[PDB]
Amino acid sequence: QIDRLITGRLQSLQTYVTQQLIRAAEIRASANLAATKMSECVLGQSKRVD
Amino acid sequence: QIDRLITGRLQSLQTYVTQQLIRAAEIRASANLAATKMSECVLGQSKRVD
Amino acid sequence: QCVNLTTRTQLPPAYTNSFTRGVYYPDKVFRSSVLHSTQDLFLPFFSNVTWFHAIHKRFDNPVLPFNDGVYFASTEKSNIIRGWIFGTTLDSKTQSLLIVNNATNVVIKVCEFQFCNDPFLGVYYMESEFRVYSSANNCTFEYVSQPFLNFKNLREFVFKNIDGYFKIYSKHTPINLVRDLPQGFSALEPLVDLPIGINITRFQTLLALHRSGWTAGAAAYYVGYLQPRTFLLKYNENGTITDAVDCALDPLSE
Amino acid sequence: DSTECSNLLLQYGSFCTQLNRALTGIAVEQDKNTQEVFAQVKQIYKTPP
Amino acid sequence: DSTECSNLLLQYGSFCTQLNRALTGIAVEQDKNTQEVFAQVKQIYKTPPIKDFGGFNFSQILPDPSKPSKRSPIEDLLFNKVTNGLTVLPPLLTDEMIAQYTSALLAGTITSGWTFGAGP
Amino acid sequence: TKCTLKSFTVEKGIYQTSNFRVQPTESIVRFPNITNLCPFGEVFNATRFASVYAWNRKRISNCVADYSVLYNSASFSTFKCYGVSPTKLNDLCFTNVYADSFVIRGDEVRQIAPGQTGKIADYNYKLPDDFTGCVIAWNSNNLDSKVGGNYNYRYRLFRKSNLKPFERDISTEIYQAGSTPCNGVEGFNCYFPLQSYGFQPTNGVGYQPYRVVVLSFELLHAPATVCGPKKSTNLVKNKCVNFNFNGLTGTGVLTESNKKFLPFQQFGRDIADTTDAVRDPQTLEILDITPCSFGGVSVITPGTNTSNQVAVLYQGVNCTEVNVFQTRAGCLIGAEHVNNSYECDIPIGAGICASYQSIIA
Ligand SMILES: *[C@@H]1O[C@H](CO)[C@@H](O[C@@H]2O[C@H](CO)[C@@H](O)[C@H](O)[C@H]2NC(C)=O)[C@H](O)[C@H]1NC(C)=O
Ligand SMILES: *[C@@H]1O[C@H](CO)[C@@H](O[C@@H]2O[C@H](CO)[C@@H](O)[C@H](O)[C@H]2NC(C)=O)[C@H](O)[C@H]1NC(C)=O
Ligand SMILES: *[C@@H]1O[C@H](CO)[C@@H](O)[C@H](O)[C@H]1NC(C)=O
Ligand SMILES: *[C@@H]1O[C@H](CO)[C@@H](O)[C@H](O)[C@H]1NC(C)=O
Ligand SMILES: *[C@@H]1O[C@H](CO)[C@@H](O)[C@H](O)[C@H]1NC(C)=O
Ligand SMILES: *[C@@H]1O[C@H](CO)[C@@H](O)[C@H](O)[C@H]1NC(C)=O
Ligand SMILES: *[C@@H]1O[C@H](CO)[C@@H](O)[C@H](O)[C@H]1NC(C)=O
Ligand SMILES: *[C@@H]1O[C@H](CO)[C@@H](O)[C@H](O)[C@H]1NC(C)=O
Ligand SMILES: *[C@@H]1O[C@H](CO)[C@@H](O)[C@H](O)[C@H]1NC(C)=O
Repeated sequence: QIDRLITGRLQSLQTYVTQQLIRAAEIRASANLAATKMSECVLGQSKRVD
Repeated sequence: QIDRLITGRLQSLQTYVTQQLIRAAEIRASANLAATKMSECVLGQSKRVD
Repeated sequence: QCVNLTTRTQLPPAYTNSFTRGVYYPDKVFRSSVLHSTQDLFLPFFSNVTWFHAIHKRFDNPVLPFNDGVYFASTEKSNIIRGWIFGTTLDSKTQSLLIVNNATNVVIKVCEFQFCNDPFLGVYYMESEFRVYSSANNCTFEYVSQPFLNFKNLREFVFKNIDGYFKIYSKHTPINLVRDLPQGFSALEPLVDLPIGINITRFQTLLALHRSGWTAGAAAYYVGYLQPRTFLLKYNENGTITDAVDCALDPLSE
Repeated sequence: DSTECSNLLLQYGSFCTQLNRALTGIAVEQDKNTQEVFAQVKQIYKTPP
Repeated sequence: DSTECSNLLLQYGSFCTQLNRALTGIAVEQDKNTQEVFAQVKQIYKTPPIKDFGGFNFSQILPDPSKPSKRSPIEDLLFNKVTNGLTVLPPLLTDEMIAQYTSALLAGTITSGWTFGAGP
Repeated sequence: TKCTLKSFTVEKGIYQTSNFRVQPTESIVRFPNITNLCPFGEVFNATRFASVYAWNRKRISNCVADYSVLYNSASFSTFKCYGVSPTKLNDLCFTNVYADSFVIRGDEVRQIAPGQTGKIADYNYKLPDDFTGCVIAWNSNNLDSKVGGNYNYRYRLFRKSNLKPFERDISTEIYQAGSTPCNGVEGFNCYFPLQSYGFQPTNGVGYQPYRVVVLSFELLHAPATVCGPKKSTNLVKNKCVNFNFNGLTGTGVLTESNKKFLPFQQFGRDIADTTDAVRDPQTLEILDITPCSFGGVSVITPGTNTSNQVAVLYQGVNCTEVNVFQTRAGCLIGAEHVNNSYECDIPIGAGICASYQSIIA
């Protein structure tokens, strides 16, 4: 019974960590974009449209 | 028997959803690039090389 | 002792809408400022509830299936309804659960009683007439507690039989509405669990007669049926259920 | 359509809810992607005849 | 706290080490993200006490000295409008530090244009 | 740190090496009061016992039974259980208890046993081969015996067929020893089945009367109302303890709470469905459960090429519960806090960084 519980909880933890990694990749892309905007719009004037 | 089938199919579905999330992240990166190209090449003239 | 009642007037049973009543606390767990979703035997929102009348001449004491649960509501004045009879065959063949409330206290017994075809009590204008049973042979469980009890008192009761436990939920609500069920929300707090562990498939309500022949006291009660479904319960900061949602009523609540 | 299997699956928690939520997020993200790529002007311009 | 459960969990090897390592990687990546976005200047710039910028008014975006948090009114509004073995690690940069970065960036762009982003 | 990293050289940085846990100090078991006791005083020590051929069947249910009190009495010379353990009677739970009380001879005491065949076993009281419960027997030579001879007790000596298990037969039909027909009239080979016991004070051991109480346990699907006693210990608050409230167990810090439970509620849960408040069954006061302050243990160290001095960060742990410096990241041990400000060398969190100059924070 404890082995069944361990498999279930380990699967839940792995699912959480995997979706956290995917969300972290998305947030890292967003933060790289934010750093680029900080550099090019705040520290300079950008000719890039929109 | 149903427990065996349930854990197998749940693992298969979780694998499929993980691949779909990773592919969706890749396609979102491609679409962000395409929106940037639309803004900077279609709606303007770009000085950026290539 | 049994007495036939041959002065009734024929009348088909009525129906009315349950409105927003029948919600009870699923368990003994406190929750504060949390919206909790649970799956338990509940009385559905806006469903027809069978309506019985008792007015001078009407006297409605039939035998009805228990099914998976019963919601009992009673617009009660002058304390006409006194108890409930629980069992399957309502004779000496099987065993029955008796819930009564006479002038002193409530008695909860599990015995094999002999039930009359017409069980009722009697009020003399003082209570001096008990004709509901004729024998009591084999008892297995006896329990005594404190009594639970224009329309001025509204009583709601929910009865369940799960895993041999008998759960009684109740809530005393003061209203002033003349005929039908009022509109509002009132969660039914649990009162007492009876570890009876007996088979129950039928039930019967117990009334009281008036002597001045017999006169029917003015009363009206309702009997609902519990249906297993999912509810979304709202708990306020004080921990009481103030509003609920039936997840299978209409698409907005879903 | 097996009700026994679904009752057994209920003991595994909110895995199905998580997968459905992830797929719904991907589905709305696709429309967001197309929206961002193509709906960059609110005016429908037309060439002269 | 179950000893038997931990003994059984020891059969699965280093799964917990992998999960903790991945979460630690995410946690350090968040701080790195904040550094790349906000720590773009090594000089903490300040606006002059007199706010004579040729009629241009930056009060809504410059820090409010009256507030304890030293946040701009727009930043204050932004912070007001956003509300079992599990631990939450605090970020490396506090909100005051990030606000001080934003204040330095604002002072640099107001008083020196784009020149401070390419040199002195 | 070296053992966690599986390396004999450690680079400059901060590394999570273990997990801090506040180990519980006491174990707290709280249970409701022992009320509504079983009436064992009216069974074992009543006014008069019944005869063996008409043994009374006492039903014990809907109450708590303290079998240790009955067990530790020294007057009981026989305490034999054939389906359960005597020391486990206070822990097990059963639906109902059947108590049979009667008076028999001293040498017939051992006939109340499975697999034992005798006069009392065949015609007066029958036990099954898979009997469960305890048989309690003690001598009663000071109460049953009389100088004139106590003949008030009768026992069945003959029957055509043996008794079925737990069957009562109060019939006084004439026994036919021979083959001569008898219509209820006694003859030379037709006698009354009941014979009066010869209990006398002049009778020695073996002929002395014994009062035997036989306990039977039922394990049907009905609720097990009969349960043993519960030993609720004293409550300890404001400490990391292992609590046990009405069978719900766990580890946490029990503190006073301002939450007002509705009177029918016992436990409390949060939005994530974890028990965070419990009502004490002995004294009806609401206790707040805070988890014992665990945290991650991180070691702050420069490169081993530079120094072997380290600092320890207990993440999210107050310094009173573990060069002691309290940060918002946790309790920092081994680093001296300075009022200066330098660029971040090793990140601690919440604006604090550590560097080697000793190790400073
Ligand atoms: C009250 O009336 C009911 C039925 O109206 C009586 O029940 C019947 O009694 C007769 C009497 O011989 C029986 O033959 C029937 O079999 C009974 N019917 C059922 C369904 O059981 C009842 O006996 C009456 N009460 C009294 C006290 O006479
Ligand atoms: C710059 O803008 C701020 C706000 O937009 C001005 O502050 C206002 O000043 C007037 C009178 O001077 C007051 O009645 C308002 O209540 C002020 N508003 C706030 C939000 O403080 C400020 O005067 C403007 N000019 C300068 C030079 O700072
Ligand atoms: C309830 O039953 C009555 C008659 O049995 C019927 O007229 C009524 O429509 C029912 N209620 C609903 C909501 O269908
Ligand atoms: C109410 O019923 C109980 C149950 O037998 C009885 O003992 C009691 O006397 C009754 N009350 C009155 C007033 O007769
Ligand atoms: C129930 O009562 C009947 C008659 O009163 C009796 O014959 C029967 O033995 C009883 N059953 C039990 C289990 O006591
Ligand atoms: C309870 O009684 C009903 C009929 O009265 C029967 O169909 C059902 O099987 C019984 N249940 C049990 C558990 O005996
Ligand atoms: C909660 O209860 C307190 C007193 O017990 C009362 O003052 C307050 O109004 C209640 N709040 C709600 C939301 O019921
Ligand atoms: C008689 O037996 C009862 C059984 O509960 C016990 O409580 C009582 O102490 C006994 N009497 C004496 C004098 O020991
Ligand atoms: C149980 O015993 C305690 C001991 O003082 C007492 O305070 C309490 O009132 C008793 N009853 C209940 C129901 O807790």
